[PDB]
Amino acid sequence: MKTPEDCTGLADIREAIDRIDLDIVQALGRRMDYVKAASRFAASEAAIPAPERVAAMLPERARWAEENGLDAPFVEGLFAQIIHWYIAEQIKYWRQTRG
Amino acid sequence: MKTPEDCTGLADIREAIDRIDLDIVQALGRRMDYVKAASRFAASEAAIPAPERVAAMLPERARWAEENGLDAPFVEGLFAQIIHWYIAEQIKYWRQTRG
Ligand SMILES: O=C(O)c1ccccc1O
Ligand SMILES: O=C(O)c1ccccc1O
Repeated sequence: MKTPEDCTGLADIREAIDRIDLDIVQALGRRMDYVKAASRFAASEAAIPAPERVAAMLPERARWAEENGLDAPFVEGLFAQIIHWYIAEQIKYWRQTRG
Repeated sequence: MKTPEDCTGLADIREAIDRIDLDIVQALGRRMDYVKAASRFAASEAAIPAPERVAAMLPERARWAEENGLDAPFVEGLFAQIIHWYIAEQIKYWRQTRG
């Protein structure tokens, strides 16, 4: 596993990107564990989507993007897609655990 | 950060989720370092998009999604977007520096 500067061709590059992508999938895997646990602190299925939390989360992620060398809008939009899939998945977990 | 099981409320849940989302953002920042470095292994900009690489990457991330208990099409849908963002970022960096 080589740093960007030590990479001598695309195989080296793609070895590190595959690893990074797997970390992202693994992190998303762990995120679902916390999103499912979040369902226990929801009094109803309507209490889950929590729009104020989403709206405040998103500019928070956009800033982190900038602090990491990335244009914000795309990263904000990416997290918008992530958060909504997890919301729907939480409702699905709430429905099967609470009816 | 507590374990999913030890979280008392939404405050503990959100602490963990913020940490994982930041982990993802940082992973994306490092991924950019590698994508930018990859421009020096392309003779022309035409070589950059490399559709053959995209086609192989996709089902591999789908497979990883399943191995981590996530919807394959969803995660596969996220990467299709990520990858095309970085291709477009790569080309810009390429023109900028002329690799
Ligand atoms: O997954 C999230 O971050 C989330 C945010 C707000 C409401 C429900 C959720 O699952
Ligand atoms: O970012 C990627 O994974 C990528 C993949 C194929 C071609 C160019 C790229 O930037």
